[PDB]
Amino acid sequence: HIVANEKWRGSQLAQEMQGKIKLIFEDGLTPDFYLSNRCCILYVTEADLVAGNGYRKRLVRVRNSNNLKGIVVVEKTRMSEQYFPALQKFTVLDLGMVLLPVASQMEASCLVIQLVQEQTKEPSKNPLLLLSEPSLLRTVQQIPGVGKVKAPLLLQKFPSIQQLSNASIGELEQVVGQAVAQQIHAFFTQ
Amino acid sequence: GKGTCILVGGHEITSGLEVISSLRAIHGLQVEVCPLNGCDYIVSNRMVVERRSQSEMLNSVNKNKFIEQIQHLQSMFERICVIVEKDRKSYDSLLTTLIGAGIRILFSSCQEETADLLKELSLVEQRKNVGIHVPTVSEALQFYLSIPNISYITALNMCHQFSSVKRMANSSLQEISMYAQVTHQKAEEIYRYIHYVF
Repeated sequence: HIVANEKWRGSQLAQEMQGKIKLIFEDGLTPDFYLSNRCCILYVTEADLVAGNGYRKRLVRVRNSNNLKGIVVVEKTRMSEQYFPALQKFTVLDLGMVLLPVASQMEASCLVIQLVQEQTKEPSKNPLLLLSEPSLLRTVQQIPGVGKVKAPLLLQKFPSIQQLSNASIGELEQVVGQAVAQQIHAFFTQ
Repeated sequence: GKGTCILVGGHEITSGLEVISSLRAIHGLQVEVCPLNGCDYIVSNRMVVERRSQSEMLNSVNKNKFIEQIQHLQSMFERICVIVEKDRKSYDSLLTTLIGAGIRILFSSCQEETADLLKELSLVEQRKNVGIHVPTVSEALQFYLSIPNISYITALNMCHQFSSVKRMANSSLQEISMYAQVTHQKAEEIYRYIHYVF
């Protein structure tokens, strides 16, 4: 159901996923998991938060790939806590990826499950994935000095904000007159 | 690193005073408190940042309110970032919809660390030439603010960069995109707004 790295055979991660997601174990691949042919997961252990380069070059490789969209998941514990701000500066700010703190790899199980559910389910299934005339009247009402009654009368003679903008004081005199007519032309000019 | 501008919502003076204070006094950047009715920090043209506590995010009764706020922000901003800050489990679904929507998420341990995060977001956006620097003052602002889906900073650099609201109204989609500092499709939307005939 999703492609994993041989590194993960028989592990706690895989044990908790086994039931809800089927796993295909592949050898040598750069990520730890592939969600799709355009998205993947890079897992970072508490262990290799030791100022070592065990994960860094893997993340950079994924960034170089023209289509591949990487999302990094990390074990955040009392010991690795101090090293997290630098990981986050590198991944999210320098590299432009997603970083996900996780306590146990038992927590990462639930996370990867819901991460797959999100990916497999149809587009616009998540809420985050039309001209209004009332707004246009509100916008014209913001030009001094016209209120709720003068606004629609202006739009009647000049059907758009464009036409209202290049409207002569003469033509404005007819519909509103005197100071109000000059007050609209003064707003648009300079 | 310093001099860079940043917009802060008034509600943040009570909510995150140490953040604003650390931004100004430690990292020495030009912070401006503004009336941004629906958001916390404007860190560049195009990017808004939103801070929320780990308790708030775990309390999944403002789960749907939060999502609706992200939707409102999506209309006005090309890039959206949320900082989950530690305070002084079923919500993994919230995080995945955010990620899936291409919304960047940061994690902070304190208000001081959150300020460092905002500083660093500012520099990245400054390096990308989408930096915020502009006067942030002129009262044709309100007219630009009445246009739906227009961020406070968009409206701001519409007042600046356009000689007249008259010439703004007669500008081709190419130059409104560049002078208003907005997207290629966003320039078409406000064009259809100014040019809408009854």
